[PDB]
Amino acid sequence: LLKLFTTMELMRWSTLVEDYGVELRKGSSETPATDVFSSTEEGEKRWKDLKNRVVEHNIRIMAKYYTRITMKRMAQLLDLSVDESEAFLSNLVVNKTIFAKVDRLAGVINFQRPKDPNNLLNDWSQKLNSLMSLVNKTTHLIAKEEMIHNLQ
Amino acid sequence: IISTHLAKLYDNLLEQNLIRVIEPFSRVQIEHISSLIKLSKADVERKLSQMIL
Repeated sequence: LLKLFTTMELMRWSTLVEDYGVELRKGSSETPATDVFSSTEEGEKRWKDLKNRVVEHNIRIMAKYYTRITMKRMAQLLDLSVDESEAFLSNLVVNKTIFAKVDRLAGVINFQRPKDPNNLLNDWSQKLNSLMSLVNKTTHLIAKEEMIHNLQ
Repeated sequence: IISTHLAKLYDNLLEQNLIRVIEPFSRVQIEHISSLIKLSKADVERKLSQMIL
């Protein structure tokens, strides 16, 4: 239960409903102070609410990794229908937790900031500033390193 | 006095409600936004048309 939730690696809703269902849903215990998981009366609703949560986690993880994803491809991933996925994205975008651009025609989802050619050049400028710092440092390690031939 | 007041109230409501549906950008279909916004098909087209200008 902990492990799937903790990884930002892909999960699929369905696998989870069965996996958790056997082990976790049971929620046996002796204390009267907790027996809540899905065994209790509000517990039933809590499992219903879990569909929404899992699918939303899939959206966050995909937002970072992917920059552009095909629409078709994202619905499989989330475990949602074509209409549902496009719809679920707008609600999230207005609410502000991920930023997607939704084509209601099933075309593409862009988790990027709006592309400019200009944008890309700037990202390289920063990398360049780092790249120079690394090259100056490295030269030094070379001089000590050349001296030795007794440690090979 | 009443009419004017009601009118100002109408232009503001219309703008607030639109921002939520539109927000993904790109090519949202007039029809999907229409459903979410809580508007009719004929009304949404006209409201959007005024708004571009």
